Amino acid sequence: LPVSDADPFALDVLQDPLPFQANLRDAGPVVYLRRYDVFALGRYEQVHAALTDWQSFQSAAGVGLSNFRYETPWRPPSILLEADPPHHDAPRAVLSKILGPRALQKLRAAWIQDAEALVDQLLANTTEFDAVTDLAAAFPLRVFPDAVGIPDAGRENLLPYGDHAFNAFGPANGLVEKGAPRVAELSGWVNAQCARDALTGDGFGAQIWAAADRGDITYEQAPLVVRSLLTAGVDTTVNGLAAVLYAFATHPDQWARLRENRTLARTAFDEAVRWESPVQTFFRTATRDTEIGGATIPDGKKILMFLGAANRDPRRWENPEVFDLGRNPSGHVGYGMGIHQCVGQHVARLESEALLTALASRVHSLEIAGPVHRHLNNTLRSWESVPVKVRLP
Ligand code: HEM
Ligand SMILES: COc1ccc(C(=O)O)cc1
Repeated sequence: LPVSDADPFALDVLQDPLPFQANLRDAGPVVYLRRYDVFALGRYEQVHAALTDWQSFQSAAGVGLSNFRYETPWRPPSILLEADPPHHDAPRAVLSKILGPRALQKLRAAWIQDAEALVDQLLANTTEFDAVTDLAAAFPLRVFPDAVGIPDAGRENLLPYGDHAFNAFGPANGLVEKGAPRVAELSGWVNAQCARDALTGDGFGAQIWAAADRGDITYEQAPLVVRSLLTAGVDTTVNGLAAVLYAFATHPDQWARLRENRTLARTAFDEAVRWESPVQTFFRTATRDTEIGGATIPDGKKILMFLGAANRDPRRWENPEVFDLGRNPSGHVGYGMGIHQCVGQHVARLESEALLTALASRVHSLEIAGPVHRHLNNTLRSWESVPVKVRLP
């Protein structure tokens, strides 16, 4: 069995994980990380197998490093992300209906419009700006908390709350331990936005509580289902949006292709999600001795699935390092796969469709205007700054 002292949460790897990914894939289907006592998977075949096989690889012992068999969770674990069937089934089906295609139809014209207002206002002021702060961060914060229906107070908690959650899936290293004094306040705030009386009458929050009225979920589940939205719903889309913007800023032919066919927006965003893989890793825990990639994972031990690695595995993807909207990215594991696969993907895509359409409407060409800067995180590939210069027609 290949065994390694590689630390996937070291600051150098988080800054640039592409060499670790390629070594993981090259070493074997399964690599034992001695540092953490887990089994790493980097190739698509095994990452796909592990994601779908919920019977062998459970989530309820936690999908971070931390094993809830023994360790105290930093918060009450997610009743979606960290629940197996049957407990998973009810809250899943509620979000699945609420965030599904049909349901989102009603928000499309609003979100297109908000995107056009954000872009018009930005462009009236500057032709050069940061795509992170001015676009990728700014647009989800305009539309998404409003669609959930939380109030305006404490909205500055959304990004740190998400950040901390994604960090907290990794080891108790400095990125988690620096977050840990501010947890109580961060948690205090989020719980407070999940109550029925904190939410507007019509948003996703409202609809979650309406599902509880019908007995789809309990009144005890209702706030934690809202909480999933406020953990997973913001940071991921910001980083997905910074990735596709960075890609278009770096790929003038691909930008022209979008401008020729605006219906390419959905597939543009999915290709960014494959190529960037905003969520890089998750854990599962083996329920039995299970054989994957030629290796036996003992009952009770954790696997580490490298989504980013699988999404650039050349066994599944031709020339994987390339961002190409010509590629069919369908089958990427950037949203996961099987019963836990991202229930917010219709939201992500509509966001990208709105923003991309607004941008392409006004912007002849786009380039990188300055150094790019990452924001380090144990689990989430985060962008801090993407300076861009746009040329108006
Ligand atoms: C680009 C954006 C996004 C990425 C890259 C992403 C990624 C993921 C991945 C990889 C999973 C699978 C978890 C696992 O298998 O253990 C997932 C699940 C989930 N995502 Fe997303 N996500 C994104 C956007 C969103 C949005 C906008 C929401 C808001 C609705 C959301 C809510 C969730 C929830 C609740 C789950 C857990 C579902 C379950 O366990 O059944 N995500 N996401
Ligand atoms: C993909 O990341 C997440 C993170 C948190 C949750 C949750 O809190 O429900 C779901 C998905």
